[PDB]
Amino acid sequence: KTGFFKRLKALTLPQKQLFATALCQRMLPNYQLFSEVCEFGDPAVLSTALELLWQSLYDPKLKFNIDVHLQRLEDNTPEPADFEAYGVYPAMDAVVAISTLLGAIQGKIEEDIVNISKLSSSTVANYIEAISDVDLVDEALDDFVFAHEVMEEEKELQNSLLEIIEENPKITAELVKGLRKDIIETGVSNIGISV
Amino acid sequence: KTGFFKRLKALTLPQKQLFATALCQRMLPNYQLFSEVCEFGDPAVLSTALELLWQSLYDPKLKFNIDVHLQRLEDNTPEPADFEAYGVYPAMDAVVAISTLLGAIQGKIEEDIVNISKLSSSTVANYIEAISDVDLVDEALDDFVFAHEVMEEEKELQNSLLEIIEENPKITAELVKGLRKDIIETGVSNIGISV
Repeated sequence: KTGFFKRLKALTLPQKQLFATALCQRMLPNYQLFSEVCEFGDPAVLSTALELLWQSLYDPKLKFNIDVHLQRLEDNTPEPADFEAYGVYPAMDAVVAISTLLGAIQGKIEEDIVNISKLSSSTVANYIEAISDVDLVDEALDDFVFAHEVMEEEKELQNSLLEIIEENPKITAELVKGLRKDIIETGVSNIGISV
Repeated sequence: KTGFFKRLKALTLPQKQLFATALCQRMLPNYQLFSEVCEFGDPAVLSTALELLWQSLYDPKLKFNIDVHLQRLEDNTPEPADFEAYGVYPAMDAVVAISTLLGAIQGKIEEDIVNISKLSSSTVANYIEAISDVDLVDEALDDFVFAHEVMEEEKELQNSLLEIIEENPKITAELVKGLRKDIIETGVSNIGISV
């Protein structure tokens, strides 16, 4: 088979944008949980941005002020210096993903859209590695990380998402709706958070 | 409905023993992973003990030297002072569960068998709480812990296991075999470890 990233890069811009939107939606619970527990920020800023990202995929007539959302997103991005709780990290990653995707859409920067894949997977590795405190490196570390079900799920979800998008030469309203509904109805983040 | 622990306590000794054996089997990957990564101990000591616990449920004619296994188990129980890696904790819990169950069988101590439930669930809470570093207590902490899919899975697996045992007035060979096969074929621990 061709490699995951060669396949991701072979997507059209709209296919990439769908993939990355779906991944960003999946991270939301992380921000929600952090915000509630650490009494920081406003999750509605992220959900509003998400709804506009979904609509951008349905509705070619859609226009909105990206910069104002980027600014609100940044205002709601926490500083790790300010929190002892680990949740600051996935929360930051969630808002920063949305910001990166909106910024990439604005600049038609396909690389950044593709890299939302790595952001999602790194959040999961960092979670696993946060606790572990092992001395492993390189392939041995990789195997150790993948022995954890949450990482295997990350891999499986990103692959399954890629497969459904790639079997469709163009994105369709039904495809966008169905992926959004699936992600939102599961309501479990890339690191297993549900609010 | 009646409470989980009232229902667990209402089990017969053999029903309890089955429940606890199944939970101990499920923890094995934790010991295996730690042992391999931290180059400590011998997982075959735990799997040998497990196979004898399974056989004890099939075969009323079965006898063996419990104390010698208890001693081998203790020889293979790591000291947290000796390891920086977090895995020492679930590994310890895995071997200590098996030791507690064998000890309870030897003394017909139903309480200790029932408490294998708490050992299993605490391993999962400690894993979640290890990373989190939150200030929450009491019910708020409980809700925070249950927002993590691994804990919800722990609850669901322990309930489902209890339900299948409790709907059978006595344990049967088919029941014991089927639970063992299910747990071993999944090969995912209470904290999501697969080797």
